[PDB]
Amino acid sequence: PRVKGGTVTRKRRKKVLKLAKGYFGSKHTLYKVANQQVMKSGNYAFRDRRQKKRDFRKLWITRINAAARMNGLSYSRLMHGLKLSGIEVNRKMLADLAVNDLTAFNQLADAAKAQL
Amino acid sequence: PKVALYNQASVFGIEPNESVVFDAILMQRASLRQGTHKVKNRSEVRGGGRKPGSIRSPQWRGGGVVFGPTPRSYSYKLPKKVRRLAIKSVLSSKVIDNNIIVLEDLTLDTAKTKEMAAILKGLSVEKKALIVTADANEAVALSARNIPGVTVVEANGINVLDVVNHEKLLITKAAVEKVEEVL
Amino acid sequence: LHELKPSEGSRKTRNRVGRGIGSGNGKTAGKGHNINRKEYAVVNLDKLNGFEVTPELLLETGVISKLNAGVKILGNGKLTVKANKFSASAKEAVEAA
RNA sequence: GGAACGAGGUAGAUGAAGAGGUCUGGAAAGGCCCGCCAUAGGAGGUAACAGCCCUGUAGUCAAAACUUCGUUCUCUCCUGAGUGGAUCCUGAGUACGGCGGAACAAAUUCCGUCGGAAUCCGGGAGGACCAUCUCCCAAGGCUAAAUACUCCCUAGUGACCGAUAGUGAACCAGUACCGUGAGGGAAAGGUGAAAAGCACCCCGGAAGGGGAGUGAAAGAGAUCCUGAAACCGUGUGCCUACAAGUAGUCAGAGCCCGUUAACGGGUGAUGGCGUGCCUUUUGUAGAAUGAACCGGCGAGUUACGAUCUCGUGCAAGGUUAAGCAGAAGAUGCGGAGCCGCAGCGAAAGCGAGUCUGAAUAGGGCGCAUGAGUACGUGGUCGUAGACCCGAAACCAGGUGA
RNA sequence: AACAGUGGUAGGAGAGCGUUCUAAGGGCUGUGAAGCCAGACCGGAAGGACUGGUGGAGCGCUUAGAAGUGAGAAUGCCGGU
RNA sequence: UGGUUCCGCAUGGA
Repeated sequence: PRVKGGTVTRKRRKKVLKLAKGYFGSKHTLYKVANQQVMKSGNYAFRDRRQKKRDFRKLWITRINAAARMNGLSYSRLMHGLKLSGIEVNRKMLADLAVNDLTAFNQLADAAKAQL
Repeated sequence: PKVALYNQASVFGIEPNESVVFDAILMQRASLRQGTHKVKNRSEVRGGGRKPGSIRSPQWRGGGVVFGPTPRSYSYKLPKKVRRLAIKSVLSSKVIDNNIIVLEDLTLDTAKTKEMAAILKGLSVEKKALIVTADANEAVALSARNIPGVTVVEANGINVLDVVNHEKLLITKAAVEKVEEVL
Repeated sequence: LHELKPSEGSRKTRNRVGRGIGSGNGKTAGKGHNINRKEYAVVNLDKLNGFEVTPELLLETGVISKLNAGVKILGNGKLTVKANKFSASAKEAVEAA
């Protein structure tokens, strides 16, 4: 037979021009340049699910390093004594979420100099 | 297998073919295909030879198609051994589920289609059916052709298709002795 | 006939070229970047073991397909013949039986 | 050289059965519960999908006048032969030689080109050809059928296309246009069941509007079914006038919203990271090539041959062709063929034994150990335009001072 | 059930989803079918399904054989802007 | 170039 195929092309090009909903300028109407910024926006979104895994680390360290300067200790001096005396395996996240409560942090900070 | 027929050992036994049975059905569909489809070309298009390369090309909208189906015909054949070992097997499906119904002589007098509707009511057959009669009973063939479900078959002209579609088969006993002789 | 399922491993989808980038072979479609001489065929001696051993009835039994000139009897195997050409081995074998 | 009896062909005639009851609708041919016809449920219309609503079909019969076939008569015509080869006949510039061409050692074919014969005891051929032997009579002329092909004309079928397709052409198309001329060569389908196609009122010069009417629908009003995208707009939630960015992506307040209820939706001040896409190259960000955008169309499989895998039937036996019967069909009927069951030389012969060879010694090959075969799917490799697209030239027939 | 393993072009092998079509059956549609526009759902991908509007005549589904192919690139061709 | 029962168009030959 002969197959025209008109009902299969637009439903393959809506689903690209729906994922571009919100781009600047022409990049949410023209199919020819909305396909590039969908094939790139799935590529950054793989590359930047690895940086937010590793750039929340530089957040939690910088807050712990400031919360340790209340007691004279730097970050390297603190973590070194946090594994010796204390057997806790506390995350650098959960040893940072308690920064708000001075009392809490202080208690754990007293053990740092206990084995230092 | 022999009962009291109806008054209103090698053909249909066991060990169904399967693969071969399907093969026979695949070769019965191609033949029935008439195959008369033709399309133009780049050369048989009433077109120009000069440069406007050429005004009737494969990429041009005015020209024909590159490939395209041409006047052809597909007619293959099974062997003779695989052309008579399947008609028993589709018969053999019917001895299983009692889809064979055997009658004596197919009693008729005239061409009244009102009689056949009483006969289909009498044999309690509902959907499409078969009629096989060995002598081309003219009262049978002139009747029932208008009744939509059924069809009559002169007993030599049985084939592997109509046994599958019509799924039940009113047979005269006089035709049963003939069908072992050819196969 | 409602569910005519074909035998497994009897059909295979035809390979296509240029109908997909991940399917394979789409960009370049996987194409890179004497005169007279009589012959009595071969009349095996073991073919007559199944059995008036004449060539007239030998061609009707299936022993002899084509009929060329005459018919020679070979004594390759081990088991009233009226033909023409007979191998030494066969002759002795026919007289030994 | 005529005349009757049939079959046709070109015009038609006849033709069975429901307003079933009820539901929704603009409108039943649908549903729902019923009845009926059939040698007839093939199609086409009917306000929606009809067997019974029509036009028709199956059936049967029909043509004054033409023609087209035949059967029969009129009619017309006209010897077959027993034995004798006593004597004549049986196809003369030919059967043949030389010279040179052509096209199927070398006939042959066939022309010119000059020579050139006998003939029933005969004559001819059986590969440039010499002696036996079979088959047949040259140089007179006519001959149907079975085949090749269609501009056409009837009846019909499509695993054919459905308006960028199918013919170039569904439409006042070889037209409009282009060219002195030969020649080239388009574009363009759709109101509605019906024309019921807008009486009248209002603004305006009119077009075009707004009401009113028609209609099931005016969002159906003449390029009029459905009406996508690019492009152009008008409103409205959130941002934006100290900011250097392949424009996105994670983190992220604030603000506005309520979903196919879900670790919601829309915007996003600001921080981090981030040299488009395809083709090609040793190699890209390139200024190496290509695209203004959107939409449509647009490039590896068809019978014919080889070879292997798979599937299947039968299996040391497997298989039919053409063709004739049967809906252009399966299916029979066809045993003419092919392939296989076994081998070696540049030239001939037995058989599990060799070709070159005194050789009973080396070397050659092959079995022992044995399955093909008929189709089918796919894989490649072929021959033909053979991935698709794309030169300059060459020849034949023509048109132009 | 424990291990072992999973970058990848040329290229090789395997498993799938779609687009028209003629039938064996089975079944929705005028209480509204295709097509069109929306959406904050489902599947490992190609892709499916359900509500809502618009449309005024048809479509579709496991099951088998065929497919005039499923497009973003040709200094592509026709139309529109 | 020459060795050699190499074959030899119904039956004999080259």
